[PDB]
Amino acid sequence: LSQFKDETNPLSSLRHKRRISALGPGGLTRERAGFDVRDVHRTHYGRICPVETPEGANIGLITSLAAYARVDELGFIRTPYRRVVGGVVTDEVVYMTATEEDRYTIAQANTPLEGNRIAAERVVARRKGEPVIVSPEEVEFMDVSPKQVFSVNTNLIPFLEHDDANRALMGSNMQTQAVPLIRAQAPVVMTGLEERVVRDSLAALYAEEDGEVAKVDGNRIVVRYEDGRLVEYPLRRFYRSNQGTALDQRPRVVVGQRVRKGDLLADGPASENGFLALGQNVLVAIMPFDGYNFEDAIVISEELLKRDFYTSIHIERYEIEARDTKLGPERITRDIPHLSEAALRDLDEEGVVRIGAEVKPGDILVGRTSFKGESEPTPEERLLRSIFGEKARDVKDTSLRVPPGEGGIVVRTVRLRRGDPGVELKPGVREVVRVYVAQKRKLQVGDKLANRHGNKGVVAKILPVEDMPHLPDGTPVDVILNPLGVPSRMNLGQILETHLGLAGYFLGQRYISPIFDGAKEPEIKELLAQAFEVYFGKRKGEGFGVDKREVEVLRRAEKLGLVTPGKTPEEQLKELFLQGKVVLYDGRTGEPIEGPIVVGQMFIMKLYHMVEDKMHARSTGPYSLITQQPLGGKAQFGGQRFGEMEVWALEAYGAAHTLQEMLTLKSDDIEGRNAAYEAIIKGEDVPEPSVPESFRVLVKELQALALDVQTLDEKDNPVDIFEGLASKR
Amino acid sequence: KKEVRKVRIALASPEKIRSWSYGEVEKPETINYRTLKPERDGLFDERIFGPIKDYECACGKYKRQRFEGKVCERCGVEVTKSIVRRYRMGHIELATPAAHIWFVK
Amino acid sequence: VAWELIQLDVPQEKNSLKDLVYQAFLRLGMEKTARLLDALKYYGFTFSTTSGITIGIDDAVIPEEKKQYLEEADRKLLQIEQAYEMGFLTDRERYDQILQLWTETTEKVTQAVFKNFEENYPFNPLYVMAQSGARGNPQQIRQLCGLRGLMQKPSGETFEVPVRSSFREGLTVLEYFISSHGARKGGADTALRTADSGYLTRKLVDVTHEIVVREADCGTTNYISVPLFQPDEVTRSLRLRKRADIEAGLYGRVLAREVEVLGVRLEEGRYLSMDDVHLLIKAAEAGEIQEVPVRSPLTCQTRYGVCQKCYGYDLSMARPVSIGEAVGIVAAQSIGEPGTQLTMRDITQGLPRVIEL
Amino acid sequence: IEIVVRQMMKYVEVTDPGDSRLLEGQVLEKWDVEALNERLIAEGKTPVAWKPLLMGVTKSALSTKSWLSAASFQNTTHVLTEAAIAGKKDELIGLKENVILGRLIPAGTGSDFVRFTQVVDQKTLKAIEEARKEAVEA
Amino acid sequence: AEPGIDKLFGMVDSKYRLTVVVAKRAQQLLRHGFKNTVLEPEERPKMQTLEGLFDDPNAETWAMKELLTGRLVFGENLVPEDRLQKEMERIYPGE
Amino acid sequence: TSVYIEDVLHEFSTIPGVKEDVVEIILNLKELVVRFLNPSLQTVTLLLKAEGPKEVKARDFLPVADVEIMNPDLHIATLEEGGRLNMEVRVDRGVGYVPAEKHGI
Amino acid sequence: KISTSDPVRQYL
Amino acid sequence: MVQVDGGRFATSDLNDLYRRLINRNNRLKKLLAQGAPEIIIRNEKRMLQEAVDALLDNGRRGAPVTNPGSDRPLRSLTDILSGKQGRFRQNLLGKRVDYSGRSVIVVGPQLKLHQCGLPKRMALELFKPFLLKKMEEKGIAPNVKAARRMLERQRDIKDEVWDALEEVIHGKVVLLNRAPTLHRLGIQAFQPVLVEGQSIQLHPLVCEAFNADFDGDQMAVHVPLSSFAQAEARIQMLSAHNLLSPASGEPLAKPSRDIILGL
Amino acid sequence: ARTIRIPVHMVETINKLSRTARQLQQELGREPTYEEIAEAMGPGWDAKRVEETLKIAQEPVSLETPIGDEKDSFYGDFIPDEHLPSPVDAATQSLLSEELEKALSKLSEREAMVLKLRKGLIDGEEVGAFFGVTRERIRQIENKALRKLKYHESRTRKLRDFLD
Ligand SMILES: CNC(=O)[C@@H](C)[C@H]1C(=O)/C(=C(O)/C=C/C(C)=C/[C@@H](C)[C@H]2O[C@@]3(C)O[C@H](C=C[C@@]34CO4)[C@@H]2C)C(=O)N1[C@@H]1CC[C@H](O)[C@H](C)O1
Ligand SMILES: [Mg+2]
Ligand SMILES: [Zn+2]
Ligand SMILES: [Zn+2]
Repeated sequence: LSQFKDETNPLSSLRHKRRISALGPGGLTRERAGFDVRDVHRTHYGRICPVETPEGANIGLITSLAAYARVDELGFIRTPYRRVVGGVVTDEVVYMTATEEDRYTIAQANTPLEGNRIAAERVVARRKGEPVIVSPEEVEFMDVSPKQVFSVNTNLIPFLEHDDANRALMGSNMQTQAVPLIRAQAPVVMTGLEERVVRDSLAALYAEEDGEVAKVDGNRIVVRYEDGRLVEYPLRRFYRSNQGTALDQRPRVVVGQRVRKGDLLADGPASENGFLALGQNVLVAIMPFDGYNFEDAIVISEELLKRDFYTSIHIERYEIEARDTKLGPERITRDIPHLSEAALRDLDEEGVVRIGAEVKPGDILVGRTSFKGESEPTPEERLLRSIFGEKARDVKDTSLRVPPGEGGIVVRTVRLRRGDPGVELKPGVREVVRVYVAQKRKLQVGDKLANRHGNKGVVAKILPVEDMPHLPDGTPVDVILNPLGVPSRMNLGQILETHLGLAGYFLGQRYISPIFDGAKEPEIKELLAQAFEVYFGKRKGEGFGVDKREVEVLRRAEKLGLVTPGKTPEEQLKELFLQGKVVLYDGRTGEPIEGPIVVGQMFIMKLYHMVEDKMHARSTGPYSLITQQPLGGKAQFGGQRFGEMEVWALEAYGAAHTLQEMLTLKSDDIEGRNAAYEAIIKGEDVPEPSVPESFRVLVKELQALALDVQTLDEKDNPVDIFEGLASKR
Repeated sequence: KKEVRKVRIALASPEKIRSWSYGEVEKPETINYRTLKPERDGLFDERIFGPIKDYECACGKYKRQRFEGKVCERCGVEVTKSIVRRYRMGHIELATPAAHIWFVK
Repeated sequence: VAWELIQLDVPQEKNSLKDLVYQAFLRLGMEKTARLLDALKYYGFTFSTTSGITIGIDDAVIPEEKKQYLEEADRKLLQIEQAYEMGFLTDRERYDQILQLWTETTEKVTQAVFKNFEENYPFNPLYVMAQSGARGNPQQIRQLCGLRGLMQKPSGETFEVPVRSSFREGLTVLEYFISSHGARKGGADTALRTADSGYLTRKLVDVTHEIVVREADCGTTNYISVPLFQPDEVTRSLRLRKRADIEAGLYGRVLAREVEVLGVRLEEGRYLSMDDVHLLIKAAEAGEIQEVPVRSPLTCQTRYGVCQKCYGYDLSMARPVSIGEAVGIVAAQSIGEPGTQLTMRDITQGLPRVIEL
Repeated sequence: IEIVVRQMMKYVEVTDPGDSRLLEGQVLEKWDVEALNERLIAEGKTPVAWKPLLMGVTKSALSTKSWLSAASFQNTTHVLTEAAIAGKKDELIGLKENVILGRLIPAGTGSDFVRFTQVVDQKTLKAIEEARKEAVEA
Repeated sequence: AEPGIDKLFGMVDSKYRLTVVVAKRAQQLLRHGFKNTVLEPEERPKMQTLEGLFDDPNAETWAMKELLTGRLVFGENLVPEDRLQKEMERIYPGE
Repeated sequence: TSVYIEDVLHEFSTIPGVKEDVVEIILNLKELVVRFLNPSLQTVTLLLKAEGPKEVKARDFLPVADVEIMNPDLHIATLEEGGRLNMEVRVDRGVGYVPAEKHGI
Repeated sequence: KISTSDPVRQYL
Repeated sequence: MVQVDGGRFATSDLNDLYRRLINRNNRLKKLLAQGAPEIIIRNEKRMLQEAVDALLDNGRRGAPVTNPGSDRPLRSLTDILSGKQGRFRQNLLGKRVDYSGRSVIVVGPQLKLHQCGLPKRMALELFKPFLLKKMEEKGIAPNVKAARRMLERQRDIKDEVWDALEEVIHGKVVLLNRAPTLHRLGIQAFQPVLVEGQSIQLHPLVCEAFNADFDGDQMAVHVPLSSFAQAEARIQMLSAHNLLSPASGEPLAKPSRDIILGL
Repeated sequence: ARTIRIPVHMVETINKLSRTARQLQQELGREPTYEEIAEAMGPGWDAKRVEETLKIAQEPVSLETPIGDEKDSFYGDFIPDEHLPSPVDAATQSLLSEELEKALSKLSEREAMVLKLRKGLIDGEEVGAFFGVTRERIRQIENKALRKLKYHESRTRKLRDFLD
C-alpha cells in the first residue's frame, strides 16, 4: 500500500496521496473479480470520480476520490447534498451516507434557481439510482456542485462537459504525467481550481501574516511581518524529485513590499503566478499536414525551440560502492590502471568527478579498483605484463561510467568515508559515492505532448518557421494538429478551447470556464466578435484591406456554406472568424489554404520520458546463470523478448532460418552465439546453428527424472546433441 | 554430424542410470567455506562432475589444448570448458529402493 | 488501363480506393501496384493539407428537427404516463413502452442530422470524414450533432431516462455519471475479450500448427458444395446470399467438377478469381446455380497437410497457394485477431460463442 | 475456419478391431492407413469399423501424435509418463514440436520440396561435363 | 518495391523456391570470390559514394539481378553435390 | 554565445545575493540584442561587474568601441547585499539557430 | 498419510 | 552455488533436496550396518522415499520447505519442467534475441513502404560486429579490438564511421514488431534509412497491419544475421511484397485515414 | 543443519555469539555495534571476527525464490556469468592468438619459445627456462628478440591497441 511519492509534478503526488486501493489485507477484495465492484456504482456520486480508473489490467480496483468528499467518523465517503424544504433550496449541507441517500428524492444542481426558489415545474431529480422527472414540491434534497461529482485531477479539465468520459480519463491521467518546465504558463482558459491546486498542494510559498519584504535572495525571502517579527523563508533551489523533475521556488516579490496575508512570495515548480501551470499555451492550427500528423502525430514549429518553451530539467543519480572483497578492498582513486589521462581530466578530485563537468556516455564518473581473479593470478597474462612492464598494477577497472543514454553536467556529489557522522553504511560497504547530474531537455522529435482532453501524440517533424502555416499578419502557428483525431474520439472540448483561445489571443486575456456551468457557445462567439476588431481593426488603420487570397478563400467558403452570400468581405470575414476559423496561407507557397481553418490558443503539456524511452539497443552482452538467455542490467541493455505470438508471426511466414536464429544463435545457442559473433567479425557468413542450451537444459532436466530422452538417426539409431561431454571419462 | 530427425522418451534402466553417470555422490558435502571448493566426494566433486575451469585441470598437470582429449595421471579431468561441469550426471546409489511418484501417483 | 479500373463517377471513398488497389494488383502487377500506393499516399497527404479541413464547434450542426422529434416524443411520454396513472398498463408495459419511444426517437434524430448535412452542408468537415472511408462512425456523429440517448444501469437494465444532450452542448452532470456506469462495464469486457482472444488463438495454434501445404494435387476428389441461397430469414423464401459471404466461400477456390453457367464454361480444377465468383453470383441472380462444387480442406486426403488444389489461391499474394506455406497458423491467426473486436452487439453472442463453437 | 474444424475431427472411435483393441480414439487418417493396406497389400479383410468422433479444438490438440506438442500444454507430467512407457518416436512434423528442438521449421523454406536446389552458370555447366569427358580412360 | 519481383516469382514453380535460389547464389557469389557473376560488362550492379558497387556491396541484389536474366540454372538435382564445389574453386580466383 | 560567472561552475547553480538563478539569467541574456558596425568584430566579449544593492541592467556592461547595446534597460538581475556578480558574456555574428550543444564555446 | 503420527504410533 | 553480496551466496533449490536424499540414503546404510531395529529402519526408508519424491516432484505428496524464511516449495525437477512459469513453458513465452532493439515510433510520411527510419545511434549497436569489420576494410581502424575501443565512448566517433555503417546496411533489412503480434503481418521487414535522434520512422500505410498509433506505442526491431535469414526476410517478409491480407483477398495497404480524406 | 558445512566449534561459537547479542539487546535499545559483541564474548574477540561469523551464520538464500511483485519472478535470470567468453572475448582470443602465433614463427625458436612456453604453456625462472644454454644467452635473446619484436610491432601497429 505505501509507495514512492509520484512527484513528476505536484498535482501528481497530491493525487497519489488520496488514491484508494483494493489489493490489500487480502480480507476485503483480492485479484479474483467481483466484477460488479469494479464498475462505477450509483453511490460513487461526489464520493469517487467516475473517470478515475486505469483502463487495462487492474481496471476498477483503484481510484482517487472526489471534490467535496470527506471521511466523516468511520470511513464512509459522505457526499454533500444541500437541503431543500418545499420549493425552497438552502445553503445548508448534509454529508450523507450512501444508504440514507436512497430514502430521499435528490435533484441536480443544473436546476434553474432564483435563490431559494426552484424555477421549473418538471425538473429532474433521481430517487435511488433512477433518473426521475420530479416536481418542485417533491424535491427534498439537491446536489451541491458539479465539481463534487469527480476528482481534483479531473476537475482541472476545461469543458469536461463536451468530452467523452472514456477519453477524459486519458486527460486526467495525462496530467499525472506532466513534467515541470523551466517556463511554466497557466492555460488561456482555466476551470477555476488551478489556484487551489498549487495552494493546497505545496508548490508555491505563501505569506503567513501581512507585512513587508526585507531581502529577496535567489535562495531566500526574509519577510518582515507588521507584528514586529521577520522570518527567513528558504527556497528549495534545485531539488531532486523522486522521478527526477526540478523543484525550484522562484521569488515573485521584489524588495520592500507590503504583502497581503496568503500571497505568493515564490512560485512552485510549475506555477506562473500562483496558478497551476504545466506545459504552455501555444497558438495552434488544426489542419492536416503532409503526413507529419497522420494517425496521431504532431507537427511542431522550430520557433517553439528558439524560445526556451518546451524545455525541462532532468537529474539522474548514479551511485557506486567501494566493496570489501576477500581479494582486497576496492579502492576509489583517480587511478584507472590501463590507458589514458585524457579520460582522467574531469576526474579532477582524486577519484571523484569535478562538479560542473560535462559528462558524455562512456566517461568516468567515479573510479574504483578491485582485484583481477577469483583467487589465482594469470599464467598467460603473466607473460604479457612481464614483456612490456611486469610491474603492472594487477587491479581491475570497475568504474562508474556514464550509462548509454545521457548525462549532463555534474551539479552535486556526496562521499561517505570511514568515520561515519550519523549515517547507515550497509555491511561490506566500505564507502558510497553519489553523483547528481542535471540536463536540459529541449523538445525533440522523440517526445510526446498532450492536451488535457486526451489528444495524445508524438512530435514527428520540427518545421522551420520559414514555411509552416502563417496567418495574414505574419504571425505563424506553433503546432498543427490533425483533425481526423477528433471525430472518432469524442472530445469536442478541445475544439471549444481552441476557439476561446483565439479570442484570448487578440483580446490578450485568460479565462475560467467551470466544469459544466462555464462558458457558453454564444458567449464565445461574443468574445470572438471583440477579437475580430483587434485582429482586423488594426489592419484597417495600419493601412490595408483584403488580399486576392483572402477574397479567393471567401469564394470557396460561400460555395461551402460558411458565409452568407452577398455580404461584403469585411463582413464575411467576421462571420467566418466568429465560427472560429480564419484564412491561412501555406508558408511554403504563400498561396492560401482553400477554406477557412480554425486556429487558437490551446494549452499543451509535455509528457515525462520513462526509462524505457531510452530506446534499448543491445548487440551482445551478459547471460543468465541457469537459463542461458540474454540478460541486461546496469550498462548492457538486455535483449528484447521473442514471444509465442511473435514466433507464429515468423512461422506463418516462410521465415525458417530467421526463426531458428531467434531460438539458437541469438539467445540460447551457447556454442552458437560465440561462433556467430566471431564469424560476423571476420565477415563470415554466420555458421549453421548448434543445438540450443534450452534443449540441452531440458534433456538433462528430463534425465534428472527417470525418463531417458535420446535423439535418433535416419534409421532408428543414436545421434549426438551434447557434442562430446556425455560419453564417459 | 547427422540431422536429428526423431526424439524419443523411454523409461530408465537402473543400468542406464549408471551409464549416464560419473561417480557416486555419497555425502551431503556441498562446498566448505574456507575454500570455496567442492568438499569431499559430495554433490560438487570435480571427479564426479568435472573441472571448474576453461581448458585447465584442477591441479594443473596439463593446462592447454594440445592434449585436449586426455586425463590427468594423478587426478581425473578431461577438458573442454566448464560446460562439461554443467552437462555431466552423477548418481546416488539407494540403499533399499523406492519408487517414482510420477508413476505411482 | 488506368481508366478501365477506376470509377471517376464518384467521390473516392476508402472502398472505391480499396477496390482500385485490388484491381490494379491483379491487372498490372505487384510492384506496379506499390507505386500507385505511394502515389495515392503522396497526393492524398498533400491535398489534405490544402483542403483546410478542420474541426471547429459550429461545424457539428444540430438539426432544427431535434427540438421537434424531442417534444413530439416528449408529449407522447406524457400519454404513456396518463395510461399508467389510470391502471391500463402494467408496471412493466410502461417501461418497455417508454424505451421503445426513445429507441425510435433517437434513431429518428440520427437520420435527421445526416439528412441535414446531406441536403444543406455536403461539405461539413465532420461529415466528409465519415462518408469518405476516412474517420467517423454514424453512431459517433450522433453523439455530437444529434444526441446520445440511452445508457444502461450497472447490471444491464437500460435506464428509463435518456441523455437528452449532445456533445456539442453541455452533456450535463448526470447524463455524464450514467455514461460512466456503462463505461466501466465496457472497459472490463474489452480486457476480457483481449484475454479470451489470446485464449482462442492460443488453442487454435495448438491444433493447427502441423497443418502445412506439402503436395501434389491430392487425388481424393471429395468436395464440398457452397450454398448461394439461405432458408430462413423469413420462414421460407429462397434468397441470394450476400455478396461478401459468398465471396468468402468461393474466392480463389478450385472447382471440383466443371460448371457451365451463363455462357462460359468454367473448367474443372480452375481457381476461381474474384471476377469469376462475381459471375457465379450474377448467374445465381438469373437462376442457373444453387450450389458450387469446390475443393476444400474439409475433404483433403493428405493426413498431415493440405494440398494446392484443396487450399486455393490466397497466399498473401493472389495467385495459387505456394507449396510449403504454413497454412495452419496463417489460418489460426486470421481468426484470432478479429476476435478482439468480438463485442456483444439466456442466449449467447460474440466471442463467448466462438468459444462454444 | 475449415482448416481448424477439420482438426476437431482428425479423430474417430473404434468398434471392429484388428491391431489394437476396440474402445480407442485415434487419428482418422491413421486408420485409413491400416484399412488401406490391410485390405489391399496384406490380405484378410479385417475391416476396421470406426465411428466419426467430434472432439473440441482444445482436446483435439490436448491429445496428439507427438508428445513434444502435448508436453507443452496439458499435463507435462502425464503426457511424458505415457509417451515414455510406450517408447514413442516423435517424428518431427509440425512447427511446435520441431521448434523446441531449435531445428529448422518443417514448414516454410524448411520445405523438403525445396531444401535442396542448386544453381549454375553456363560456365560451370560445361566445366562439369568436361569432368565427365575426362572419365574416358586411355 | 524490388526489381521484377513478379517476373522472378514467375520463373519458379514455388515462391519459397525462388528464395532458396537467390540465397544459395548469393552464398557462392561471395565464397568462391565475388567475380563469380554472369553479367558484369555494360549495365551491372551499382552504388553511388563512387560507382563502387561493382565490387562487394549486396550479394543477393546481384543474384536476383542475374536470375532475372536467363543465364543461371536452378534444378532439384542439376549437378552432383560434391563435384560442384571442386570445379568452382578450380575456375574462380580472388579467394 | 557563452557566459562566465566567476564563482559559478555549472549552469544549474544559484548565486547568493542574486534572486535569479544561473539558468534564468542565461535566459535573460538570450533576450539581449547587440549591434556591431563592421566585419572586424566577429566575437566580442562584453564585460560587466556590479556589487551590492543594485539592479543589473544591460546598460551596466562596460562600453566597447565598435559595439552598441540596443537593449539597455533589459533586466539581468536583482542584487540584494554582499551581492557579487562579475561575468563575461561572449557575443557573435552568425545565422539561424544554433543549440548551445552544437557549438560548445 | 502424514508421517510423524504413523511412526509415533508405530513405536509407541 | 554462487557468490551474491557481502558474501551472500545463491544456489538452485535443487541442492537442498539433493542433500536431503543423500543424508537419508547414507543414514540408512549406517543404520543397517550398526544393527537394525525394524521400526527405525522403516521410519527412515519412509523418509528416504519421500525424499526421492522431493527432487522429482514436490507437492504431489506434501510440500518440502527451506528452513523458516520462505514456506516455499523447493522447485522440484517437475516444477522445473512445468512450474508456474517453468521450462517448456517460458520456453514458449519467449527467450531474448541477441540482436534486438526497441524505441518509440513516429510517422515517416516521405518514407516508402519499402523502407523505415532507424536511429543511426541504434543501428550502431545493432550492426556493431558488421561495422567493426567494415571499419578494418577501410582506414578507420587497424583491427577489431581497435574498432571496438574506437567506439566505446560517444565523443570518439569520427564521422567516417557513420559512412561505414551507412555502407554496411546498404541492402540489408530488419524486422519491426508491434505490441500484440496478432497476425503474421505483425512483423514486417523494411530497408533501414538511418536517421537522427531517438524515434523510429515507420510508414503510414503499414500502420494498419500493426495495430499502431503514435501516442507512444513502441516497436521492437530485429536483425537477420544469416544470408539466408536475410534472403527470406527481404524476399517473403518485407513490407511492399505483402499487400493483400491472408484473411481476405482485400488489400491491407489501403489508403488509411489521411490519404482518403485528401483524395 | 546447514547447506555449507560448519565445524562443531564454529557452531558453539555462533550460539555463544547469538546468546551474547541477546544479553546486549537487553539494555541498549541499540542492536549492538560489533564492538559490544567482541567485548562481552571474551579474550580474542574483535569486530572483524564477529562481522565474519555472522556472515557465515546467514544461511544461503534460494536461487529460486518468488521475486519482485510475487507474480512469476524467479531469482536466477539476474545473475550474470564470468568464465564464459562473451563474444567480445572470443574475438579477442582469435586475433590475439593468430597475431601472437604469427610473431612466434618469424623468430628464433631458441629463447622465444622458451618464454612463450614457459609463460604461455605450463606455469609462469630465467636459468631453469633455457635448455642447455645458460642465463647470458637467455637474457641476450629474450631482451633482444622481445624488443625487435616489439619495435617492429610498433611500426606495423597491430598489437598497440591493447587487446586488454
Ligand atoms: C470465458 N468467459 C465467458 O465468456 C463465460 C463463460 C463466463 C466466465 O467464465 C467469465 C469469466 O471467467 C470472467 C471473470 C472475470 C470478470 C474475471 C476478472 C478477474 C477479470 O477482470 C478484469 C478486470 O481483468 C481480467 C480481464 C478482463 C477484466 C474484466 O476487465 C480478469 C481476467 C464470465 O464473465 N462469464 C459470463 C458470466 C455471466 C453470464 O453467465 C455470461 C453468459 O458469461
Ligand atoms: Mg496507443
Ligand atoms: Zn591434476
Ligand atoms: Zn487435397
